[PDB]
Amino acid sequence: MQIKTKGDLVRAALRKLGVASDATLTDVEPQSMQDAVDDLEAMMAEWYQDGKGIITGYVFSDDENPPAEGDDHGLRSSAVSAVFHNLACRIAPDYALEATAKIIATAKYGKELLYKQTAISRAKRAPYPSRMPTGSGNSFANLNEWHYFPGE
Amino acid sequence: MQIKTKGDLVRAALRKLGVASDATLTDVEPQSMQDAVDDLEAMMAEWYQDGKGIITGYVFSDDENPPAEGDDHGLRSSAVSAVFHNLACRIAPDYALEATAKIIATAKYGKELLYKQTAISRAKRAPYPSRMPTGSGNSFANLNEWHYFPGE
Amino acid sequence: MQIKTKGDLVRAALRKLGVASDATLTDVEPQSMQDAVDDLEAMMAEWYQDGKGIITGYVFSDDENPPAEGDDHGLRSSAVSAVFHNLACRIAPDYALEATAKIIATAKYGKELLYKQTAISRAKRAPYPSRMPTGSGNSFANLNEWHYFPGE
Amino acid sequence: MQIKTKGDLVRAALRKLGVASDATLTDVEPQSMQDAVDDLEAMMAEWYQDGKGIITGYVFSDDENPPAEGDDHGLRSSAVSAVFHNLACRIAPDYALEATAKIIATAKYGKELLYKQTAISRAKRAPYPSRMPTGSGNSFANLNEWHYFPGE
Amino acid sequence: QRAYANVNTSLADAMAVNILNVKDARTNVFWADDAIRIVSQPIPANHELFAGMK
Repeated sequence: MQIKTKGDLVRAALRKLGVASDATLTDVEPQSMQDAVDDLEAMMAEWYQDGKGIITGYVFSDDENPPAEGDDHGLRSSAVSAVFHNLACRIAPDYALEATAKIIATAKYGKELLYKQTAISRAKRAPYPSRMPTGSGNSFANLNEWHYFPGE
Repeated sequence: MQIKTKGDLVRAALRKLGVASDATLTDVEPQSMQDAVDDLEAMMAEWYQDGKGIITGYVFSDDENPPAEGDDHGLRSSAVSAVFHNLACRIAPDYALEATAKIIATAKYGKELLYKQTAISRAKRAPYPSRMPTGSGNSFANLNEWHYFPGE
Repeated sequence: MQIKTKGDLVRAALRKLGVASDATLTDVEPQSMQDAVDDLEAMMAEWYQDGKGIITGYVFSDDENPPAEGDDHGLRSSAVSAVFHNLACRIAPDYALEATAKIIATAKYGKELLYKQTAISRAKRAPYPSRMPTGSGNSFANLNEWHYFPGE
Repeated sequence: MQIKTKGDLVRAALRKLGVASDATLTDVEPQSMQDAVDDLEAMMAEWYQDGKGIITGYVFSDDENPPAEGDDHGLRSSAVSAVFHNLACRIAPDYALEATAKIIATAKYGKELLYKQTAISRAKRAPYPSRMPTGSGNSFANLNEWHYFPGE
Repeated sequence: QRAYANVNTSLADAMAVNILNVKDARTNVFWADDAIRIVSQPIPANHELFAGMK
């Protein structure tokens, strides 16, 4: 992919917003780059609720490594579009702007598609209760003296 | 996280509102900074209803240590976005402003993600009533002559 | 908390409104402060219906002290936001203003949160009527001749 | 098809927008075309969720071979219209544009028509459950002692 | 709680502990008969191991 760093994500988001793109003949102010990177970090930590939220492979920049910009995001190829569309929506208010309808729709669609596979994985069924017999059809169990399901 | 103090939370809120940032040309007085920190403390203490509201880890500033800004907020990495979006919404009326729809929606979603884990933990089933028999199938209950559930 | 006085509540309400703050260069007027303190005393007296309304810990100043401003209000840390948001909404019409939707919504939420715990406390269940028996499985009660419930 | 490369797809999308074509007197500088190709790659990767999304035959460019533009997209004759209509819709926000209603309708129709055949293929019926008898009218299974379906 | 006491005094500051086994010696063991018990169960039949074992 050509979007391999947090700076690539931020530039894509600002181009989508129409703030800093060659089609606009503007360029990214470094302060805006820093602010957008901070917004991306906060948003990503909020999405990935310490493992109980959306899993994307995003690599949070530790404190020690001085420039957070320039590091690989670690996302898969299928998350980049959702990430930078939602980032554009998040950082539109700094400029008293408002992400347009197409950007908002793509943000929603991307977030849903991001969580799809995790939802499929987490749709697991609980085991039998501790008070359910195994039945006599389970001859091996009823011969090894396993008459009830364990549970938990 | 780049946001590690109450002052950083207030600065991010003001940046979201579009009032002041690092790229700006005019800045707010530290009296307004102090007022916004007081607002943040009030919002956090109204959320955390003495331990039975929203649990965040937020650490309150004592009067003995003078500067309220400069204390680390104690929040986790996933709560910063929610906290400063709600703070931006609350402090918007100071400047004859009104937070935009994106900031309002993000504040709602962030507060909700904040309370989700607490709601899961508090969704607990009550024990059996004090008049309900334990049943004859329970081996330890039969051996101990515990014929009814304790209750309470 | 830093808001530890009735005057502090008044200044916070005026800052929310936009009448006397630092974001607006204007300063507080002593007549406005006294009128807002009067409104606060009346509003809290109306809330605390002689012990049978919203319990907050407010300390109703007596006639002895000449300056009502400067006294501690006695509220808990979690009541400050509700109190001063409702105060701003109440004292808005003096200046022919109208509190913004955020202040109105925060006032509603704050009042509801103020009464939440008192409502939980007051949700009490009446004892058994004086015309039920205690049953015969109650052992003691029937052996010491409590054939019926005392009631009341 | 005359549209045989990723850049041909992008040129068709821009012509549909009206931003630039072979007849126009002003053209987009090649950084804009590179940004559009990156957008196309991100969109196609998001569609094709690592093999579980929309199957098109699209060939993702490799970073070693430098220019993505100039690589054949590998799409069939029937997917080009859908892909470049969706690309026009997706890269309209760069140029402060909103894709017109006909372009949006054609994009929806094309995406649905793209998924139609793969949906027909994926609509499959699961085998008989492991607890389903084979039947005594099958003769062969009864004689082979295969009275129950395997399952899974 | 004081009804359960088994020593006269508690452990106070510089109180020397004295080891009671100062050479190697094979033990002689006495007990009240109901002081040691043996608890025993069969291996549970639903175990991860013993899956296909009769």
